[PDB]
Parts: sequence; C-alpha cells; structure tokens
Amino acid sequence: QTLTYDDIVGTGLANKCPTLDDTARGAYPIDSSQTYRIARLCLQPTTFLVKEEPKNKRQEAEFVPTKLVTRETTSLDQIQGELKVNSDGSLTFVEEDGIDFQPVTVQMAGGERIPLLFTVKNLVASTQPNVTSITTSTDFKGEFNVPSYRTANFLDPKGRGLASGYDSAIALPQAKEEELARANVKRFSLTKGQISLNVAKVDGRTGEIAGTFESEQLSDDDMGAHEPHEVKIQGVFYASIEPA
Amino acid sequence: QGMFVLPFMARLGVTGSWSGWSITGETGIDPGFWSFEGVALAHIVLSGLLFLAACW
Amino acid sequence: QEINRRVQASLASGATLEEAWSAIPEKLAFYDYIGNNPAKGGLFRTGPMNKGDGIAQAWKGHAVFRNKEGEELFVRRMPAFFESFPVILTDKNGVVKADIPFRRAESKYSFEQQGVTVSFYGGELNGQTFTDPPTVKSYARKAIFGEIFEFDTETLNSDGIFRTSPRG
Amino acid sequence: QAWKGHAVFRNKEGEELFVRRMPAFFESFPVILTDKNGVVKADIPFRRAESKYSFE
Amino acid sequence: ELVNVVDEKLGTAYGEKIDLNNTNIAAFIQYRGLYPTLAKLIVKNAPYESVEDVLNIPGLTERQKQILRENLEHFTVTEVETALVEGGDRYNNGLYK
Ligand code: CLA
Ligand code: CLA
Ligand SMILES: CC1=C(/C=C/C(C)=C/C=C/C(C)=C/C=C/C=C(C)/C=C/C=C(C)/C=C/C2=C(C)CCCC2(C)C)C(C)(C)CCC1
Ligand SMILES: CC1=C(/C=C/C(C)=C/C=C/C(C)=C/C=C/C=C(C)/C=C/C=C(C)/C=C/C2=C(C)CCCC2(C)C)C(C)(C)CCC1
Ligand SMILES: CCCCCCCS[C@@H]1O[C@H](CO)[C@@H](O)[C@H](O)[C@H]1O
Ligand SMILES: CCCCCCCS[C@@H]1O[C@H](CO)[C@@H](O)[C@H](O)[C@H]1O
Ligand SMILES: CCCCCCCS[C@@H]1O[C@H](CO)[C@@H](O)[C@H](O)[C@H]1O
Ligand SMILES: CCCCCCCS[C@@H]1O[C@H](CO)[C@@H](O)[C@H](O)[C@H]1O
Ligand SMILES: [Ca+2]
Ligand SMILES: [Ca+2]
Repeated sequence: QTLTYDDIVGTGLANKCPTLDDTARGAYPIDSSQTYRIARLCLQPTTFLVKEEPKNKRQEAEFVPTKLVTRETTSLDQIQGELKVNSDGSLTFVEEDGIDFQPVTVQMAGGERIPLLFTVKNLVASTQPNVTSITTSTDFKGEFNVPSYRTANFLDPKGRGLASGYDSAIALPQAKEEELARANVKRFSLTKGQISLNVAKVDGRTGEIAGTFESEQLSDDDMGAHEPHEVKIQGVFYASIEPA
Repeated sequence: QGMFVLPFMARLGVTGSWSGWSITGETGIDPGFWSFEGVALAHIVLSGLLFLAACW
Repeated sequence: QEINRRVQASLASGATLEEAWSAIPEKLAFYDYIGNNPAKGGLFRTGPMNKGDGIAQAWKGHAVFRNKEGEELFVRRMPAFFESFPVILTDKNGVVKADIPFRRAESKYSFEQQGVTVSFYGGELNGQTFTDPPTVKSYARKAIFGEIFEFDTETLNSDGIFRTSPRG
Repeated sequence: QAWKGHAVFRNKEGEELFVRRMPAFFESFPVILTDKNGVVKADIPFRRAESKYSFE
Repeated sequence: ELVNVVDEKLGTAYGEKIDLNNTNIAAFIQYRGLYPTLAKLIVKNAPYESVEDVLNIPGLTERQKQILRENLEHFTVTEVETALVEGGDRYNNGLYK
C-alpha cells in the first residue's frame, strides 16, 4: 500500500495533494457538541491566471493564462487549525500554522514575469449555516492575509532595503533624490486575498475531504517599487477533519 | 510601430511568437517552429549556407 | 581651516553666528566642496564637471547639526579614495553621536533616536532649522562632501556622478 | 492609448455643428464649423477685430 | 511622502525600550531573568494594549510575575508594525554577531 520517501523522491508526487476515490461521495457528521480541527489542509495549484492591465479602461481586463517557471514548488501543505462549529451550525476554519505560502513566478505571453506569494496565511473560512454533515455540497469561503513577497531585510541590487540597506542611490551621489524616492524608500505591503473551497469528495468514515479551490490575491509589488497584479489561482485541495 | 517585415510574415500565416503572444492578441498560442523567431532563424541559417556555397 | 578662521574672527569682533557665516564669500565655500576635488572623477566619465553634480547656482549656507541635548555634531567628511561613504556624526572630540544605520535592528545612533537637527548659517538657507529626520538626513548626506550647494542638474541633464576638472 | 469618444459640437442655440476635416494635402488647416447644411456657424479667427464666428 | 516605517519607529519608544509588541526576542537578553522563558511567553502572547498587561499571561509563576514587575520600566508598547513581525522576524531577524 504505502509510499516511502524513496518511492516519492524526485517524481513530482511530493508537490501533489492526496486524492480520494470516485467512490468517496459520503457525508461526515458534525456533532455540534464536539470540538474539531483540520489536521492537514493541502492546496495544489494547477493554474495561475493574471489579470492583464489594459490602456483601454474601456472594457474589462481578463485573467490570462501564464507559464509556471519555478517548477514543482507551488503547493501549500501540512496546514492545520481549529474547525469551529458556530451557533448557526456553520463551520469556521481558523488557520493556525503550516507550510502556508510559496513564492511562485509565472510568466505571461511575451516574457513579463509575475512573482507572487501564493498563500492562505491567517485563513478564516466558513461554510453555509446549518452544516450538520460535511457533504459534496459543502463549500468554505473566506479571507487570508498576503504580506509583502519579500520581508523587511531584503536588499535590492543596489543595497537598498527597509530594515537594512542603504537609504539612497549611493552610485549617483549628487542626483536629485525626489525622482528616486519610490525606489529608495522601501514599503512593506499587507493586503487581503479571498478563496473558495468546493468539496467534491467526502469519506464519511475517515473525515477526509477533497475538492477544487479558487483564490484571488495580489502579486509582488517589489517593496513598493511598482503596482502589483491581480492573480487568480485554481487547483485542488485535500483536508482531514478530526475530532480534537 | 514602423514594422516593415512583420506584416509580410503575418500575410502568409506567421502570426505567433515562441514567447506566447500572437498578432491577433491571443495568449498561450503555440506557433510551433514557424513563429516569427523561427522564420528569422531559418533565414539566417539559409544565408550562411548560401555564403558557403558561394565560396565553393 | 580658512573659512573657520574667518568665522572665528567675525565672532570675536562681535558678529552673530548668522552674520559671521554670511560674511563667507560663496567662492570660498565652493572650494571647500569635494565635487571640486580633481581626485573624484572617472576615466570614462566624460565632459565638464557641471555634467556630473550639475551647474552650481548658490551656496545653501553652513549646516550645523545638533542632537536633542543641543550639542554640536560634525559629519565625518568623505576622503577622495571613497566612491561611497557612511554618514557618521561625532561630537567635537570625535565621539560618535549619530549615524545613518544600515542594519536597523540594533541601531543606537539613528537621527530619530538622537533627535538630530540641522540649522543653516549664511547662504540661501540662512536662519532656517529643519527637525524632520528625512530632511536632516538629506543634509547630513551632503555634508560628507563639505559645504552644501544648490545645483541646476536639468540644463545639462547632469547625472549626479563626479567628474574631474582640467587639472586632473 | 484610448479613444476619447465622439465629440459633438453645438452652438448656444443647441444646433449641432460639424468641424471641417483636414484634407491630406494640407500641413495645417483652419478650424471651421458649419451646420448640417454646410453653412458656417463658428470658427477660430485669425484677425479678431471683425470676427463674427468666434466660439465665444 | 513615502516613509521608511522602521526608521520612523526608531523615533518612538521602540527606539528606547523593549517593545513587547515589536522588538525581536534577543533583546530580552539585556536584563536579568527574561530569556528565554519569559521572552518566549511575551512574544507568544503579544500584542499588549499596555505594558502592565504582560502580567496577565496565563500560567505564570509568582517568581515570573515578580521578574516582570521589576522589568516593566524597561518595556514599552507601540502599534504592531507588520514589517517587524512578519517573516517570523521577532524570533530570528537575520542578525547574529
Ligand atoms: C526557401 C524558401 C523560402 C521560404 C519558404 C521563405 C519565406 C518567407 N520569406 Mg524569405 N527568402 C528566401 C527563401 C524563402 N523565404 C531566399 C532565397 C531569399 C533571398 C532572395 C529570401 C529573402 C526574403 C526577403 C528579403 C523577405 C523574405 C520574407 C519571407 C516571408 C514572406 C514571403 C513573401 O511575401 O514573398 C513574396 C514573394 C513574391 C511576391 C514572389 C514574386 C515572384 C515573381 C512575381 C515572379 C516573376 C518571375 C516568374 C518566373 C514569372 C513566371 C511565373 C509563371 C508561374 C507564370 C516568408 C516567411 C519577407 C519577410 O517577412 O522577412 C522576415 C521579406 O521581406 N524573404
Ligand atoms: C592633452 C590632451 C587633452 C586633455 C587633457 C583634454 C581635456 C579635456 N577636454 Mg579636450 N581635446 C583634445 C585634447 C585634450 N583634452 C583633442 C586632441 C581634441 C580633438 C579630439 C579634444 C576635443 C574636446 C571636445 C570636443 C571636448 C573636450 C573636453 C575636454 C574635457 C573632458 C575630457 C574627457 O572627458 O576625456 C575623456 C577621456 C577619455 C574617455 C580617455 C580616452 C582614452 C583612449 C580612448 C584610450 C585608447 C586606448 C588605445 C586605443 C590602446 C592602444 C593599444 C595598442 C597600443 C595595443 C577635458 C577638460 C570636453 C569639454 O568639456 O569641453 C568644453 C569636450 O566637449 N575636448
Ligand atoms: C543604408 C541605406 C540603404 C541600403 C541599405 C542596404 C543595401 C542594406 C543591406 C543590408 C544587408 C545586406 C544585411 C545583411 C545581413 C546579413 C546577416 C546578418 C547574415 C548572417 C549570417 C550568419 C550569422 C551565418 C552563419 C552561418 C554560416 C556562415 C555557415 C553555416 C551555418 C551558420 C548559419 C551558423 C537604402 C538604399 C535602403 C537607403 C537608406 C539607407
Ligand atoms: C526542403 C525543405 C525546406 C527548404 C530547404 C532549403 C531551401 C534548403 C536549402 C539548402 C542549401 C542552401 C544548402 C547549401 C549547402 C551548401 C554547402 C554544402 C556548401 C559547402 C561549401 C564548401 C564545402 C566550401 C568549401 C570551401 C570553403 C568554405 C572556403 C574556400 C575553400 C573551399 C571552396 C574548399 C523547408 C525548410 C522549407 C521545409 C521543408 C523541407
Ligand atoms: C533565432 C533565435 C532568436 C532568439 C529568440 C528570443 C526569444 S523570443 C522573444 O522573447 C521575448 C521574451 O519572452 C519576447 O518579449 C519577444 O516578443 C520574443 O520575440
Ligand atoms: C534548428 C531548430 C530545430 C528546432 C525544431 C523544433 C520543432 S517544434 C515542432 O515543430 C513542428 C513544425 O512546426 C510543429 O508542428 C510541432 O507542433 C512543434 O512542436
Ligand atoms: C539554434 C537553436 C535555437 C532554437 C530554439 C528552438 C525553439 S523551439 C520552439 O520553442 C517554443 C517555446 O520557446 C515552442 O512554442 C515551440 O513549440 C517550439 O517549436
Ligand atoms: C530631500 C530633499 C530635501 C533636502 C535637500 C537635499 C540636499 S541639497 C540638494 O542636493 C541635490 C543633490 O542631491 C542638488 O541637485 C540640489 O540642488 C540641492 O537642493
Ligand atoms: Ca461540491
Ligand atoms: Ca535627468
């Protein structure tokens, strides 16, 4: 039955979420007197779409396909948190910890590279009210935090940074500073993302669920040097629910 | 954009780049070898082979 | 040294600090600026010195830095060897009192911590005082080059990088 | 970058006025607005002193 | 105007004391008795509306509370700065010797 590290190593399978049999169409009872957790949440992105930015501003921009260039390094996994049963019988997942982010670079037609911090950091996601069992009709929707793709020590190629680094363009000792302020003064972004988790499979007996997700968030803004893009990520997920 | 040869490639069916765009504005098209770059490459190689033949 | 001599003579004879500095010829202050040192150029940095720091327009005046305690602080000047140099201010005895840190997490001497201010005597800025850290830091960065000048960088599209003079 | 949209000109009476277009031959061209029947209704004058048709 | 938020924080109490809401955890080595046991509890239970709230952390022994009272004059609190607390930076801020 079960794979070891040596069976998996270098195959690509380590970046894949667990799947459930087509047979898994059951219902997982929620006892509202019981406390629960998600012991493992896994998100495997299969598509990154980036919202093109028109000059038009007439007609809406579309989300376009992109090519992943950072290889099989994209999934979020080993994530855990409390699954609260709320007074209206809705469930709320409160992400606590795990491998809950991955830097990802995707490339648009024509070469523009779009790095992003693909993440569900601090996810708080909730189902519909009265979810007395988790079934293939359950979904979770919620919000998460998207911190700056680089953290505060990151130094640009000229040595400039937020918590470290020069604070000016030292190669242009007598340039007028005003035109360079946006490059010289690093800023740390913190914005919100949104995600939907759509259950497609439930094993009533094991507490395991799998489905598809779609999340939306901003990409890297290079510590405030440029405007971020809007990204939409789609893929599959797996979670194991446990009494706890 | 002052493009003089690009339209001649486009007139006969070369509309995509290896980098993923097309002149009609599509994304994720795969043009095969015969993108604008592959046409440019084929002509450069042709040139070299012709030059060598001239020497002979 | 000559500028300081003249200012001290002015003060001794009873001038105010503003008047003492206002008596310094702009021509003299301009020789006390590293942008005019011929050992600050580059072999392929071509043209007039004006192409680099810009066409000099006016002396800003003499910058005097002070910390929150009101002690006079002195910016350490850039020696000609150095293409870039840190910003370090000491008291009259060479003790370090303020700087622009690189790593911030264990900074002790930041201008924000030490409440560094700058006041100008003579030149364009005579009588003015700036207390906001970005502006005070900006002037401290210029004080490493010696006396501070206003430049026109637009007319020649000057790039900000020092060139040598005909002496070099 | 973008179409500004179609400009419709009108005089103080509300009549639609049409700007006379530049023919290719002309490097420069006067600014003259006529009603739908080609009658002149407004223009940008060169000499102002006996102007009758200024936009003002 | 664009502002460097770390430099700006240095002109508040964060630049003068251990900020229970922001300061990296090695800073608690400065005073007897704070590191690693209390330092960990403090960072873990942050942010605090006021310095005294540090006395309200659950499970504390009496000796621990007393150590906290003796050290309140070395503590401050300021608003949480995202640039200082992201990245797990309060635990490891990339500075060694
Ligand atoms: C080996 C085959 C080959 C192929 C498949 C291509 C293909 C291409 N070339 Mg390249 N090319 C080649 C060889 C080739 N070329 C050679 C040997 C040269 C050196 C002379 C070139 C030099 C060249 C240039 C300078 C250009 C191209 C361009 C192009 C593109 C448009 C072609 C076009 O519009 O032609 C148009 C051709 C005609 C209209 C042919 C006219 C034939 C006349 C009317 C015949 C008169 C005599 C005839 C005997 C009359 C009796 C006929 C009988 C049937 C009744 C296309 C990608 C263009 C481009 O996009 O470059 C990037 C371009 O500008 N090529
Ligand atoms: C003693 C020679 C001499 C000196 C000291 C100067 C000095 C100056 N000139 Mg004048 N000039 C000269 C001769 C000189 N000039 C000559 C002969 C002409 C006619 C070409 C000019 C025409 C001229 C113009 C038109 C201008 C100046 C300007 C200037 C200023 C900028 C200089 C600069 O940017 O250099 C840059 C120097 C270099 C980039 C170094 C070049 C090094 C070469 C390329 C090395 C070659 C290596 C060799 C090929 C190796 C061989 C290897 C082999 C043996 C194996 C400076 C005051 C500028 C100015 O500000 O005017 C008001 C200006 O616009 N000059
Ligand atoms: C000036 C002018 C003119 C004229 C012009 C001309 C006439 C030009 C020409 C141009 C040309 C005529 C160009 C050419 C180019 C070419 C090239 C660029 C080539 C390349 C090649 C190569 C690179 C190759 C390689 C090789 C070999 C050799 C061998 C085999 C293999 C190989 C492929 C590798 C006119 C009248 C219009 C008027 C205006 C001005
Ligand atoms: C088919 C085809 C095609 C086309 C093709 C072509 C058009 C081709 C051509 C080809 C060619 C065009 C070829 C050529 C070749 C050449 C050669 C092979 C040469 C050689 C040479 C030599 C060998 C020389 C030598 C020498 C020298 C170099 C020096 C001096 C001395 C001597 C003389 C010895 C295409 C792509 C459309 C696609 C489909 C298929
Ligand atoms: C004959 C080989 C020529 C080398 C071709 C270079 C790659 S192809 C090149 O890629 C760029 C970046 O994606 C695009 O922006 C550009 O439109 C495209 O022509
Ligand atoms: C010296 C360059 C040789 C590189 C050739 C790469 C071929 S790539 C290949 O090309 C075919 C013809 O267009 C297409 O039909 C096919 O879909 C494409 O994958
Ligand atoms: C002289 C060797 C250089 C030749 C490079 C061959 C490019 S081959 C080219 O690659 C594209 C992606 O870049 C694909 O869309 C396309 O199917 C393929 O034909
Ligand atoms: C942040 C700007 C406010 C403080 C003034 C900056 C120091 S002084 C400043 O230095 C520039 C070279 O960097 C010169 O081009 C300019 O003429 C001069 O006004
Ligand atoms: Ca479903
Ligand atoms: Ca410029």
